[PDB]
Amino acid sequence: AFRVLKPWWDVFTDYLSVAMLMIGVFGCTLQVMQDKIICLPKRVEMKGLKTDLDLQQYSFINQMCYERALHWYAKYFPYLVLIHTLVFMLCSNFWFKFPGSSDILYAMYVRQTVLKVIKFLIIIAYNSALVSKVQFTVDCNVDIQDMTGYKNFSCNHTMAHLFSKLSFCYLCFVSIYGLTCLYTLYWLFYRS
Amino acid sequence: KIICLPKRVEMKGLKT
Amino acid sequence: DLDLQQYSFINQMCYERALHWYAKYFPYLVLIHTLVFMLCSNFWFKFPGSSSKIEHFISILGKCFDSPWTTRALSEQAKALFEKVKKFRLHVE
Amino acid sequence: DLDLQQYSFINQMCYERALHWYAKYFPYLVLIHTLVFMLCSNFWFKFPGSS
Amino acid sequence: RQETGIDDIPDVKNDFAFMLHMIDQYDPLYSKRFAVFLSEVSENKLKQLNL
Repeated sequence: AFRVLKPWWDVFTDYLSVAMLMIGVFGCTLQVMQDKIICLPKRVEMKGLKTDLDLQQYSFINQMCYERALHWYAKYFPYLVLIHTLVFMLCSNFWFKFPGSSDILYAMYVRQTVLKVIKFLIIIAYNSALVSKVQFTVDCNVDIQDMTGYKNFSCNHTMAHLFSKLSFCYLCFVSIYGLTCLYTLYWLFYRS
Repeated sequence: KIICLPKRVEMKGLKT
Repeated sequence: DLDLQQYSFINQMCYERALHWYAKYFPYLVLIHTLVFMLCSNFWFKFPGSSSKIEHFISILGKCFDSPWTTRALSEQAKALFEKVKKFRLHVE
Repeated sequence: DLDLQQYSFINQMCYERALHWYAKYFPYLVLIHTLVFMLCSNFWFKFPGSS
Repeated sequence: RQETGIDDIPDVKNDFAFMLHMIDQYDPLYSKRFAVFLSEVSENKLKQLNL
């Protein structure tokens, strides 16, 4: 009812989904507290380089360039991972959450496996390009003059590199999950 | 927190 | 003569670049490795194929030790348990 | 005329250099001693062979 | 076999032998009690008792 319906590949998929869920929530929190862009006006014995910008202007610049520069995928990566893991969990548990299904069962399971495989394929295909997109440093040329007087700004994102680190490992996890499904897919198309 | 600044005005800061 | 924003920016940059990665990841690294140890220890029981044999052996050994007829022989209902004993001996051999 | 950053830097440096290690590590040392103690005491029950 | 004078229970397969070694490491008396049910003469006697 709860345990016998878990083959070893199913247990592996469930545990991988659990681990990637904990990764996703961890990233979401890290965004919650430490995700803060930090910006400075770019274009200018050694002395200081005082820019006579009071605190409020620094905050406004931070937010303006944080929206303008930092990539949307870079911003939403933790949300992305969390949403994908919730979708994986829900599509795994829908086999028993469906009131009717509590040979159409086999077709529903095949459809769920195909959905998981396609999700893995799409995730890999777009993450391959997107992972390199996030950068630690960043440059924004935003017309903020008449408000600070500067126009070219260099910023850096606190979690960026950290995220990329985690992101890289995340990629591998996805492949593994797909491979597991692949085996199950083979079990669905080699033995019938 | 709507963050606000005054608007109408090598470069330096714009100490207000 | 450096404002606060410059100081925080300097902290962020020099933290990412200068400070070595091992210092930045040592606790998570150790945590990962101890998880690997715990998982490799637990997989000996989390693998159902051998887990069935292990659990059946636990049950049969507990029943056989609990049987007072064993000690009596050392000097009733266990007759039915003899069949389970022989079946387990043959199968898990 | 030292900005706050220099004060924190001085605090941390003189913390690591001057202040003796006993003050820094005394609580953690106490934790390790206590954990060794109650583990050794409980090992009488935790050892299955005599359990 | 030398203790209870029972010549049955000669040996066991690889799995049983290793897992018996594990049990002995845990508790030899558990091995002693578990061995009894392999004795064929014991089964004959207990079948006679049931009869």
